[PDB]
Amino acid sequence: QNLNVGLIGGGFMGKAHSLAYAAMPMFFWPAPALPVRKVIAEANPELAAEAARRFGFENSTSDWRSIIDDPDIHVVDIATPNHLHAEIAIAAAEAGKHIICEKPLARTGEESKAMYDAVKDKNIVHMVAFNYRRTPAVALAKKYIEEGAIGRILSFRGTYLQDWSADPNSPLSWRFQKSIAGSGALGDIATHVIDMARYLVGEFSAVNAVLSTWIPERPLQSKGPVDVDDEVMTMIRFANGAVGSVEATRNAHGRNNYITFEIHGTEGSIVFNYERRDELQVAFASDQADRRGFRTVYTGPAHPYGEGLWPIPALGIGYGETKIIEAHDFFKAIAEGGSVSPSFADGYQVALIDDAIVESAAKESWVDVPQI
Amino acid sequence: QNLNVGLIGGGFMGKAHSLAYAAMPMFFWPAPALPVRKVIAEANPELAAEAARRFGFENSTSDWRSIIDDPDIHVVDIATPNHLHAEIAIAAAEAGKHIICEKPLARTGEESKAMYDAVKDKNIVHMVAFNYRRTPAVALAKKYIEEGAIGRILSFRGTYLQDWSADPNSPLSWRFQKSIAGSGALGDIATHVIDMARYLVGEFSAVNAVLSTWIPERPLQKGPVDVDDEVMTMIRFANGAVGSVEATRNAHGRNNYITFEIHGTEGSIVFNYERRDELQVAFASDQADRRGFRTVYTGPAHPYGEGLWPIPALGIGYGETKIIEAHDFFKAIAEGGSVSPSFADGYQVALIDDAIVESAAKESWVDVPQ
Amino acid sequence: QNLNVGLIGMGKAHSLAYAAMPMFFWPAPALPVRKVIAEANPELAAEAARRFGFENSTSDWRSIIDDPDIHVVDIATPNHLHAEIAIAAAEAGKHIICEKPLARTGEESKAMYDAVKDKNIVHMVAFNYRRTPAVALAKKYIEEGAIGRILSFRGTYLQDWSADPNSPLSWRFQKSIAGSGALGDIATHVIDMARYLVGEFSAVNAVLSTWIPERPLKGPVDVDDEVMTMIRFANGAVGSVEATRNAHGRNNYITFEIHGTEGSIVFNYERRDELQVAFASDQADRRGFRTVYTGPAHPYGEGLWPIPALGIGYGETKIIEAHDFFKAIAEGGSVSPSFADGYQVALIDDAIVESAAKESWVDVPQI
Amino acid sequence: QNLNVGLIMGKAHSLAYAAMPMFFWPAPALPVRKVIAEANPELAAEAARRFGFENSTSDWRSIIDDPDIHVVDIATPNHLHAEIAIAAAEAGKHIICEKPLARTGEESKAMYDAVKDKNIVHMVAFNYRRTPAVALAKKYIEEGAIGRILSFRGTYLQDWSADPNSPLSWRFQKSIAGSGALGDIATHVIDMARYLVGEFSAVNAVLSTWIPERPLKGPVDVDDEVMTMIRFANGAVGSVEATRNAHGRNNYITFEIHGTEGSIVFNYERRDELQVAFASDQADRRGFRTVYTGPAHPYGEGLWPIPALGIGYGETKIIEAHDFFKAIAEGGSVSPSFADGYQVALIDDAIVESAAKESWVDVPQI
Ligand SMILES: O[C@@H]1[C@@H](O)[C@@H]2OC[C@@H](O2)[C@H]1O
Ligand SMILES: O[C@@H]1[C@@H](O)[C@@H]2OC[C@@H](O2)[C@H]1O
Repeated sequence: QNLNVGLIGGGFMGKAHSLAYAAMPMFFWPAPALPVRKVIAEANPELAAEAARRFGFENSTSDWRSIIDDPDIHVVDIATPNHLHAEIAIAAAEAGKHIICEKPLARTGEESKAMYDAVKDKNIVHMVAFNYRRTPAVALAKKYIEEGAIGRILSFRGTYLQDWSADPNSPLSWRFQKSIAGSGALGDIATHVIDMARYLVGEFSAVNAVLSTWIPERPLQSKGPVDVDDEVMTMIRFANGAVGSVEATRNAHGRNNYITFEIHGTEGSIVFNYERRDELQVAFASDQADRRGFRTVYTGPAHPYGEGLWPIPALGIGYGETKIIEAHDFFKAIAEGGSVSPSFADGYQVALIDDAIVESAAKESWVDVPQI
Repeated sequence: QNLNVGLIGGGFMGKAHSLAYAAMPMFFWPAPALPVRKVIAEANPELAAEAARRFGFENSTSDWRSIIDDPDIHVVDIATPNHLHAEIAIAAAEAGKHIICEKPLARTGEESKAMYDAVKDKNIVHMVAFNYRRTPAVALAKKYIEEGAIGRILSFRGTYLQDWSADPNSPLSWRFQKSIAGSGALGDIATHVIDMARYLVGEFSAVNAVLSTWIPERPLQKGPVDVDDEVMTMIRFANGAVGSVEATRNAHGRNNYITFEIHGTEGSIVFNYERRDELQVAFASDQADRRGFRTVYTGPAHPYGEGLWPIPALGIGYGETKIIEAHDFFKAIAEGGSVSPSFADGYQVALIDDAIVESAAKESWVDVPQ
Repeated sequence: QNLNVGLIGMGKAHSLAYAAMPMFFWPAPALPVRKVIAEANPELAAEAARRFGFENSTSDWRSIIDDPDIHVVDIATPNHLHAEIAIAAAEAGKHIICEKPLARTGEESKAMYDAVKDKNIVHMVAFNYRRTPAVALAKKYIEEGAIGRILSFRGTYLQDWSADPNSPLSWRFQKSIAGSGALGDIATHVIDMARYLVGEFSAVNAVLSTWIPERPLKGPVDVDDEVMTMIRFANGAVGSVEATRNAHGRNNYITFEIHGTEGSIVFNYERRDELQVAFASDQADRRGFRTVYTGPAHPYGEGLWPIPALGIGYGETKIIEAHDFFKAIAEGGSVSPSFADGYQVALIDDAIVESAAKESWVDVPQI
Repeated sequence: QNLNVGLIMGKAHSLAYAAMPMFFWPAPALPVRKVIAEANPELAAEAARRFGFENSTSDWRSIIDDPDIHVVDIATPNHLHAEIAIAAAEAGKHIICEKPLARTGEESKAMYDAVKDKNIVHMVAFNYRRTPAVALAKKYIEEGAIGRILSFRGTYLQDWSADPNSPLSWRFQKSIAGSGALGDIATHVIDMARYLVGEFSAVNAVLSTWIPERPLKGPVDVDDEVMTMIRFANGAVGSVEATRNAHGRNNYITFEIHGTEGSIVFNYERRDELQVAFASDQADRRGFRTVYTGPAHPYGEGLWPIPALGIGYGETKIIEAHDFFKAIAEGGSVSPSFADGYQVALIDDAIVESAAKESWVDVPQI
């Protein structure tokens, strides 16, 4: 089963998605379906054609509407900035195409809602690309939790710390522009952590939060106001009684892609650091008193997704393997006419949480999360 | 000069203090003053004798009033549970004695006030035992900060995570009893973190917190647990910086996990007490291609180095923190100067705690009673 | 622009490079074509072709040399067949990459060197790990004198995948086919790192070992499980290297620790995104190993991920290979870890074998 | 009872005596800082008040000749190691003795001979091997928990003498010290190997020196860095390496031990941690466990009530002391004994020769 993909957007993500479509069958064999890089769309025809040569798409187009309207495209992948996710995804749904959309699902909850509405009664597979939950080490922690190996979860600390724009001479790209992005650190990076909280712990009841802009204007390369958050911190109460906290910032010198978490359970703990993604740290309370401690577990054949990755632990998981796994699960769901997680349902829930964080920060009070 | 010490209590903080006295001048020489282990109080006379023999005091007693009524006693050291801090220090105050008291200062901010009031206007050195601040790494952090080497502080994340009581069959000690501890994690370990925040970032403007009790009853020596196992709080600092503090007793694999991460405009600092000897600092001024966290091991080139070990990583333990603390306490007495942190700092911490509890109850931002 | 490839054969790793090389490094030196692939029979070879996405397949590997429309040959066979395929491919004027170790022995390897040394072809051995961005950064550091002149060296490669005696007796455990054990399999990658970072070897003295005598199919192992050699370098530096298969808790632990006159470097491939660099010129109160995450600012970083610690995996390593290999071809220059390097290493292996025989130091036929 | 000590780096030992009973209690024997010696009567008096001795002296002889004292403790450079040890032994004095035991094994012989026939409680200060983490390794091993030992790596990397303008102290002078790194530091690793595996049967090494002249500028005549391989008497193979010219390493005493059914790793820059990987872990959760030392672990009965409250150099020597004073008050032996001390010295000479010619060299195994 060969599926033609139409990739919309050929920036950093275009390359990550193309990589996965190229590589995924080499990894997961026999593959549930073969990706075909059939057509890539970009802002103008020279870029489109150049992106296609670079990523190995057969065709190219200056209009994505060309892809939605082409009946032999089975999969629309949306790798555009956050302002185009909804319009393209709703056209794709109406055209009955299977859809993977990059995060955040959209700019607001209300806009994420329409995308969900347009998809939820169709007979298509819809996905949002929170690829980090498919880091093997994160699946491994999920396995540990679900098999009861750390007891009931008490507590969750999560972070996403970067510094790529800590320098205020960094320009005012779309990530800093509210009307395109919807939010700053919150939508761009905190959403990956929120998804991990949801996957590993469970649903959010309420949030109580603080948003900070540290660099309120930047040069307009290619002096503009930064009307989004640079940093977010929020306390969380979970439906299942767990408590927790998330912190994300663009302004943490010495932190590059420091997605982490620490889960405290009644019978153990789990710690994850994406800058060292090959590793999961786990402490079992049932260890013998003189050999109790976090053990560092390197992922490989023995761990979730091991079958289709590298032959020994620590041969090296990179960004690209997270996207290969994602694609595997997506195309598997299509091949077997099932659903995948996280879906637009998961996407819309994250957008509601985000809105509840913004709300909470304006009112400076606990705000209950709407549960879809 | 030979200052005589009246130690009240010889428990888990029995050998800690007594080591400090015994060893301080060995380390920092010439010494400001020689601590003399004069007398130690415990609850019963046999217990006290046992203690004095062990901790190498000259004398002992069962009544702590004895100590405060002796005019030979230059220094009182309070290492009792939290229910007796106040009454002893207020008495010791009147007796004109120098005081060092364990944390938390008292069970509440009302009880802490008294103690503060009782030393305010008296001409005596008063110290509260937030010893972890005097880990060299944390002094080295203070150094970089106030040097301006990491710029203006944006953010503070601090933790004190433990697991000694994570097992529910762990018995109901005083630390789990509200009326004698005052509070749980908040008092017993959060207070260490709060102080480091006050020390490295500055004063608390306001807090918004959650307290949690996971194991609500424990076997007796079963009885209820009417205190804090875990505390989560966000913070507004008086200086614009934001941050958060998190402490627990129910974190499997966390033993003495006092950490912080500070984010400045020009750099970052990371500390982990489970590896005391190290401080992580990351400078923006580094060349693009050799920029990241540098792991500095502490020794002669760092604060308090001159009177610790001759090379970095020969190793800093719990005892050294107490040695450095003693030195600074006695150097203050010797100079008729003063010391940080004092009962003013302890009182402040007790207000932050009260505001935290008040916050958790109201599920609201509370302004810290400055 | 379009070089046709003929892979013959962990053949996914190579196929990923060819698929993915132009996505990363763009403009591409030359667009690779997965044209043909050979395996031990035509069904497996047709399986391989569907999985790894080659246009065409064969069970007879001579076919691919015999084809003139090929350009590149990629030898991912076990260790007994490198030279046969290498020599044959050389005579056909074929651009070549071959896996490590170059062959079972130095002599076997000598052939391969001569076959190519004369010809008009880019030739390469598959020391991919040296193209880990962190290791390439550690070069940038050493070559600008930033660590001064190199004194000492401690490379390792500790694995544990056959530390169970019940792990079966595959080909990597037969001198017949593997040549050596840990020495040729993995120690070979560290020896190349030594050469690329400090310099040429001068003499070595070694204790080969075997902890697993028999493994199931129950037959004998007739190769080294573990090797430590001591080293004197041409430049005057000192060093030691220790590669094993029997270190429980070690998976793909490729360590090095260089000591220079103005600094140090440590590397751990298990955390390959990091290099640790300690500079003596650091203010004395803020001096120590600093942890550098590789990214755009560092070597090969312009055509990898847009931010550090987004993650480098085994694959990007091989991607950078395919980039430099094809870069050599499309220009006409030459790629470093060549058969020369393969041959030199094979000799170091021979020396090391000798050393553990003669319980003494053994100079190294520098070439 | 009160075992009066005579203390001929000096603040570490004094700390031990002062502190050791409040740690381990009921204590085995309450030490007395009774006499301290040193270069001259000024330094001695100064040192005596600092480290809280009852008396001082400028002649070490006087301490031997004083039959009120119970214990000698040598803390001088290597040149003065021998002529004190014998005298103290003849005098029938209990002994501790800063490593290395002597500038040469030649000399060390006498020191063992002098002791062993009389039933002295006698020791050499290999303090690191009583870091609780290393004790926990011994316990793991002894228990079989990592099965049989196969291989061994050990290190001592330092950088204090890594700037050439660093002064020509007594550790770069052959006649005084005897060995540089080999005997100043590499000796500690040797002791660990000997303790966690077994005896050395043969050795090969390379000595190296990177800074020949220093300010005092005189000439440096000793080994800056030493690299050696090992064959253990039980089959195991090994490596030992130490240097003074390793920028970024401060006090980096380390080992990695591969067992049949596990591995153990130690980094003294983080003494509180032992890293153990048990092969018997389930396959989806297998790897190095970082264990923080506390009550559950060895020596934990008399240290801090919580793991990671923190172990420093001092605690190391408080254990060294309580073992010794435990060995006097019950009368048995103590490892590492002068025996252990001499073996190390022999091992050290083998290494000297090993490097000398460039071939392997058996270890005269006592
Ligand atoms: O999702 C992406 C992350 O992997 C990383 O963080 C910033 C940018 O790159 C973000 O859009
Ligand atoms: O034995 C001592 C070591 O613990 C340490 O390293 C140098 C010096 O201090 C040495 O004499």
